Amino acid sequence: DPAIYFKEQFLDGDAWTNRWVESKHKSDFGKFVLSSGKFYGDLEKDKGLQTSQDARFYALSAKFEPFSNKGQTLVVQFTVKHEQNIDCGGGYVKLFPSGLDQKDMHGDSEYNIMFGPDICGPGTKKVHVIFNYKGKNVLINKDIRSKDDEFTHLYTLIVRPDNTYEVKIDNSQVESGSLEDDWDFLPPKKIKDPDAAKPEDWDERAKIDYKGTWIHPEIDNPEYSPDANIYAYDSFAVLGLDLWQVKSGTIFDNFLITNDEAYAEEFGNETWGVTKAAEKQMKDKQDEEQRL
Ligand SMILES: [Ca+2]
Repeated sequence: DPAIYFKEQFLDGDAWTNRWVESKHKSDFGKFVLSSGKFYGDLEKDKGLQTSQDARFYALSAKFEPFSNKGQTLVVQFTVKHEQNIDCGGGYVKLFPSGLDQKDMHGDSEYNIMFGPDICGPGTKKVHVIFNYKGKNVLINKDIRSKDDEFTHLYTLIVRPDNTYEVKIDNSQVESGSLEDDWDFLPPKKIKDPDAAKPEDWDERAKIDYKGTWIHPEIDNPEYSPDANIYAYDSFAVLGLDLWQVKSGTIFDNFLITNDEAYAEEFGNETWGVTKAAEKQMKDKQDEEQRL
């Protein structure tokens, strides 16, 4: 059976304000509002948290039973919908450890993992996969492209006990690999020898012998060691929405934190998969109704 650590779909009207907590680190944070937007799959179902104010920082968070991903898979899933035609704005989530003051959440609050799309002009159009490791928030070496249109898109991060990850957009893989490879967590395995130097007596000839070419010998880095527990965090307790938007209107929906890939895939088919086709159809009616 799959452990559902967190599931949020905003289905019981206003009762979401009991689960979600507004930060007070700043006086002028933006308002989140329950909304399904101007076009949708289903009026009631596709209701989520919409950013309501232009040029504002955002800070809302939801807590759940503290758990650890030690020895098991972690899956973070949600849908983002940039209904506004977004110029610049984050669409990512943050997973925090235990002992976060929800009422004090800001950009510098120490998180475990940040995952999701970030857009700022044509220049920045990427999915962030950031792990907190030994005091450093390390960004993925892989350039993953985020979605920029007005429709709902599903973002999924899978993290496994064997230090492997996967990123899915719309239930299809876009990036894959191992944590050690696609981030710079560890020091390089093979440094150059700090005890060696040329040979001004080195002979670069093969005249008609003593040969080779001077390649500075590499040794094992004494301060390198494998870390099998990179994937592992001692506690996740809070999912935070900590963002900056210029043009507001982004709807977040269908959050899932789980330990099961199959369930996350199935839940995605059951949520984004149900939305996308009725959503596209409604926009097409509004757009042809705008022209003709
Ligand atoms: Ca919903």
